[PDB]
Amino acid sequence: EERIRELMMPLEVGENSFAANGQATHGNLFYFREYPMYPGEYVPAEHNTLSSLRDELRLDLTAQSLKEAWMRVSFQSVDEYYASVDGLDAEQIGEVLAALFPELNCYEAQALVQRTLECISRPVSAASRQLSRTITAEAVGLDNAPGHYTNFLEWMGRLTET
Amino acid sequence: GREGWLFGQQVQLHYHRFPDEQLITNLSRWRTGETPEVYMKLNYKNPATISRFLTRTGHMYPADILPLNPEAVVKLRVAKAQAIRIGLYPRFGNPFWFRSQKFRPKAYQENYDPTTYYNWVQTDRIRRYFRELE
Amino acid sequence: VRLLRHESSMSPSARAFSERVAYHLRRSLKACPGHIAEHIDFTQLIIQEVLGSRRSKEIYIVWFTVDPGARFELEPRLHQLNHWVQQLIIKRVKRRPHIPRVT
Amino acid sequence: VNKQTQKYRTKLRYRFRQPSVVPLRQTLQQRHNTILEVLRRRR
Amino acid sequence: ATRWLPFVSSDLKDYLNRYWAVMFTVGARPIETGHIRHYVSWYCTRMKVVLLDHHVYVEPLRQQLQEVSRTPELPLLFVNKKLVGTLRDVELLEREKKLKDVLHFGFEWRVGGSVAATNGQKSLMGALPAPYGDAEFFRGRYRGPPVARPVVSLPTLHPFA
Amino acid sequence: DKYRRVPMLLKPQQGGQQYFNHFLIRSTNDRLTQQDVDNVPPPRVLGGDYFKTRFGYSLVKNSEMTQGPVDYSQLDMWGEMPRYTSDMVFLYLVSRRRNTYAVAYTYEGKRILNTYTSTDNGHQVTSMYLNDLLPKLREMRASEGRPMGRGEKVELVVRVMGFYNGRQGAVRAVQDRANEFHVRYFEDITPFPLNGPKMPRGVFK
Amino acid sequence: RSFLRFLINSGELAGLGWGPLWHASSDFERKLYKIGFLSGRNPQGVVDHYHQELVWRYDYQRTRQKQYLLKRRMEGMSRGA
Amino acid sequence: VDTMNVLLTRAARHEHIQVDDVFLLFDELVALGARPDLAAAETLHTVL
Amino acid sequence: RTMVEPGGVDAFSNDCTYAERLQWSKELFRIGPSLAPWDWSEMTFVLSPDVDIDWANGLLALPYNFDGDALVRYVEEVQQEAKSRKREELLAA
Amino acid sequence: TLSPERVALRDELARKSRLVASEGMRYYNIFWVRKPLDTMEKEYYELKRRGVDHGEAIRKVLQGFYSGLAVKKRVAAIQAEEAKLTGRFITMREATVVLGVLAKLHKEQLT
Repeated sequence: EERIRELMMPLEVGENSFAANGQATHGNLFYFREYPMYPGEYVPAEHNTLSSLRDELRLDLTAQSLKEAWMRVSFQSVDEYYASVDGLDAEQIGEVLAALFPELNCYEAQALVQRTLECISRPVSAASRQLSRTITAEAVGLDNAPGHYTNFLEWMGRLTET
Repeated sequence: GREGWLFGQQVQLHYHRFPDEQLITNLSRWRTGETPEVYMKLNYKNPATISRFLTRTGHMYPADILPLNPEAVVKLRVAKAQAIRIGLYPRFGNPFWFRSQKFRPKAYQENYDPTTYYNWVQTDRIRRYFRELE
Repeated sequence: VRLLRHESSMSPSARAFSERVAYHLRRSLKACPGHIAEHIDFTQLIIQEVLGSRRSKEIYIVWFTVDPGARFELEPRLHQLNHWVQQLIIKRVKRRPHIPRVT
Repeated sequence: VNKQTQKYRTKLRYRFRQPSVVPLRQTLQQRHNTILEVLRRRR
Repeated sequence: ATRWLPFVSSDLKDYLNRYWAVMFTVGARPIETGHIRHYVSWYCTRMKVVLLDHHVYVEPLRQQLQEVSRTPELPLLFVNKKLVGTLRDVELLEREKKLKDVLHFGFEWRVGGSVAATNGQKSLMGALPAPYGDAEFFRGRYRGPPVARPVVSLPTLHPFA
Repeated sequence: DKYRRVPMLLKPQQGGQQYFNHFLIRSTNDRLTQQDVDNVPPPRVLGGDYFKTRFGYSLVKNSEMTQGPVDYSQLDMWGEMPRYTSDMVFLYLVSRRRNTYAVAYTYEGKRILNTYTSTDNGHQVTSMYLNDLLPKLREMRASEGRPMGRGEKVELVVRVMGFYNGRQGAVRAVQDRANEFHVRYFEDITPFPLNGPKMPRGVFK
Repeated sequence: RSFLRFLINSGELAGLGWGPLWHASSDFERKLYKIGFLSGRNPQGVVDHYHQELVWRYDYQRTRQKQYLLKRRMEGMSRGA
Repeated sequence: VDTMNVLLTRAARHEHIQVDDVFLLFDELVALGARPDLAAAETLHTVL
Repeated sequence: RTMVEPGGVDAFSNDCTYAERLQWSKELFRIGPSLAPWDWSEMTFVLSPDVDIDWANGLLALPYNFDGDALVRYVEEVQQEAKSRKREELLAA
Repeated sequence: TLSPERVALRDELARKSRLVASEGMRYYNIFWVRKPLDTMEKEYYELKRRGVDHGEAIRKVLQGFYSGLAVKKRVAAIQAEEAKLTGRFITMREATVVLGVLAKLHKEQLT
């Protein structure tokens, strides 16, 4: 009965349906919230966000593990800093990751290489990922230069964190 | 039964706008190579052509609404005057109006909608054609 | 609007201008521009009067339809005429306190 | 100029005129919006 | 210096090159043309409306409009030889306050983020990047004022407005 | 104020707080369901006899065969205009500020009844004209040689002039007699002005 | 439960209850719970409170249901646009 | 539970931590009136 | 075809007499302008032994003995029904 | 694009070919129309390299076009006639229409 009445239910002022609730004189006087009020109500967190956080933590911790392994095994000059060449190369990171982790996919291996390369500068560096959504390539006029766009996004996020 | 009819008639899949449209389209495509004669008819003999530029009443549209080549306007006006003189065009009114309009609604609509921009008879024709075929 | 201005609630000059405007509007309403005439269904339209303000800054043409269902076919076309109406006022009536805004 | 031409010229002059457009209605609307914003934000 | 002649051209590009803001319409869509006229006149920009019902070169201009706009929608507006779109797009630009600039100067802001949704003056609260993300896992995060909502539809004042 | 003493939480007095959680959960469930799911021409008429019975007028001519005619035909002066057949009564209703006239004419332009004479004025004049006209139509058609036939309603072309109030009343009066008068064309006759004769000064100045 | 089900549903079916105004009254479960509270499941009290249910003023269920369904429809239309 | 999520995340991403101490902090939080959540469970799972 | 452009006319499919076909063409031409105000780009006129008016499938089959006045009557009825339907819907809204 | 003289004679040839086509010939169902028109314009080019009185040259090429169209028409007639006489194979278009119309009749009889 209730599930059928849900679709039969009126929503416009018509015949035997009318807004005597002061909506015409006062307007919308009843609040209605779409968020669960923390202590009382509960709704399960979305799995897209769950997976996002889990993946970010996985990548960060793997990058730290590799950095500590490199330090176990083994200062940056101005020229090297400008060249952005770290203690390890992308090819080296890719080969070691592929050797130690067979099932890990090509895309995930590239992601691990990027994160390990970037953790030498900044561990989390989560500001650039977010700023990418606020600022777009076309807006900054840098559309067919993805490398420059990402370089600027990293620069700007790491400056914003200050 | 009749035997010349089977060899005369040919089966068509879909009807044409008019039977030679495919030939005309191919001819035009080759003429362009890819892989106005209205000033001649805008005269007192062509009531439909002169009416194509008049309002529902038989008078002139605004210049903004129906802009034209000045020679076309002069010829339109003189032709309308001469035809009305002779009595080949009503002194007040404009037949051919609906015939001239182009944005026409459908039979079951009230306004023109810009979005608009095997029948049993031919089935029986096919059936009888094949019945005679054997 | 809330009320409807009474015939006795307007100055004699505005009243005079109003009946002139009503006369000319009723006489010439079929001779509107063709691109609006071709869509206006004159069979339904009716105009009760024109009221206007004191000194006729504004004119209020009171209108309706024979069948109420035609108001929403007629209203936009009628509002596309508010310039033609002003030109008609300019052309035909000579004693006008001043050329008004049509509503 | 003949009388007919004079009258028609005046008719055209009135029919096709470019009026002086100054944004007074927009200015008043903006002032009204500012007044509402102030009334809303301050007592 | 020369007699007045109404302009006509079979090419949409001639109209774009000649007129700043040009709208193509028909007499069967008075309300949409009225709304676009309202917006343009409110922003005080010279605009030319062309009715295609009696326009000669109607089919050429119509097919050219359809191929440039990728849709049959007769009420169409053009500024700086570009397409702003139909009444829905004009209303969208009015909503996010980009129509003033697309009309006056001929460009849409690509900054990202809406300016219409504002509680007061426009500032940057909530714009800075969030460390680690996780804007959702602070269940006791600030949630804002108690927005109210209608119970029933409050019938529309006019079938057009 | 009169109610200054009551709390703001009681001014609207929100209620039903136990439904918000259920609504959130149901909305999420329905969103999941939607994601999983993701993963007018008029009627048809076929028979001629049916068309005749449904509409009251046979479509097929079903008349004398005048076959073998000339190979080219002349058009009508007014092709696009409505087809007024012989038995249509053309009634004109003219409105004015103070008065309203109503006359009825035969298809040949013959006046059937004399003229009769705001909104109520037009309504009454039209109703009286129709009441007096029906018998006159009876006698005229009988003299012609056309019996009425039981229940056969007279086919009518109604034409109105004047952008005055009386038009509404007169048309309502014509509508109220639908069972006997079948209106087929409702149209307007307000004339297109021209140079025309002089007009009174009071109109101008 | 049986007696109240009969009362409400049969009254409305015979055409003596809310009828077209059913959306103004809460659902059968809310009515059952509330009338049980108000009557202690006494028969005469159940009848009396079934009649008095015309008067209930602190039932917000239908208000919130209309609000939620209207919001859902509005967001669906906005998505469709 | 929000304090648990925050501490676990900002610790697991810290450099000089020990997994023993991450799990000890989780144990102390749950011993206090903290409700474990799927997010904290995922964090501890990735760390393990 | 030129004045009432229907997108298709089929007079030569059915085996009738040439006089009948000429008569049907004459009747269609007569109707012509009275039928003009409506778009028939979807409907296809055809000669049939009986009338059928299929608006969904865009077919319009008529016998050589068909009243053009009657057909105009029917299409005007359809137009009036559509107009009244829109008026009633707008008033209800 | 095209060179102006070429487009000019191509336009006149297109009009003349249209007239010999669906007009008096009544050959709406022509096939591979490109070959006849191109061979005719090439023949015109030869006749103009020689010098053949453009009016006479266009008359000659148009007559050749007419002969080619007629022979094409009659060869098509030969194949159609003998294919219909032999009941083993008919053609593709009637196969499409039959396989559609039988389905439509099946649906109707279902209704």
